[PDB]
Amino acid sequence: MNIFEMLRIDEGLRLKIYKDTEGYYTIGIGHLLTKSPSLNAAKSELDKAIGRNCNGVITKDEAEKLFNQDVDAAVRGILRNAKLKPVYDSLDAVRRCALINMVFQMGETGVAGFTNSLRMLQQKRWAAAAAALAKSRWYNQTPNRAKRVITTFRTGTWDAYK
Ligand SMILES: [Cl-]
Ligand SMILES: [Cl-]
Ligand SMILES: [Cl-]
Repeated sequence: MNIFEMLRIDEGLRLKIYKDTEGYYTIGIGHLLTKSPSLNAAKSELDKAIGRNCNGVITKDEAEKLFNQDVDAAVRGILRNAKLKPVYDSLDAVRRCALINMVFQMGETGVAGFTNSLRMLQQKRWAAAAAALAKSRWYNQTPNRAKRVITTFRTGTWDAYK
């Protein structure tokens, strides 16, 4: 199991525009297009990203290209982040995937605000970290996903995805 497989399970693959779980226009494997309510903006956002006139529909290969860039963007953001780096450096390989998962989903800034959870993870207080993470809007909005990520952090294994 790896990060890509891990995220493909959590996000799915959709080749046509879509509203995410919060109104948002998205496509591919969790590629946020826009927070604006304009299909039009999303539609335009899609074209600028693919580089072509997509008319709100993309191909697998295209969705995969976008996914490759997003994961890279996620890892590099963590590594540039004064808040996230130390946490990341301190973790084993599995749990690191979990951190990447979260950043992909909510942005650097979003994850950076899980102060307490972050401190706990750095201290290797797994169980405590899992409880803090659970008390979030994230958990209540996308509970099943959230739980897969939290178990991953708690256990250090890929069980939740097996
Ligand atoms: Cl927290
Ligand atoms: Cl809460
Ligand atoms: Cl979910």
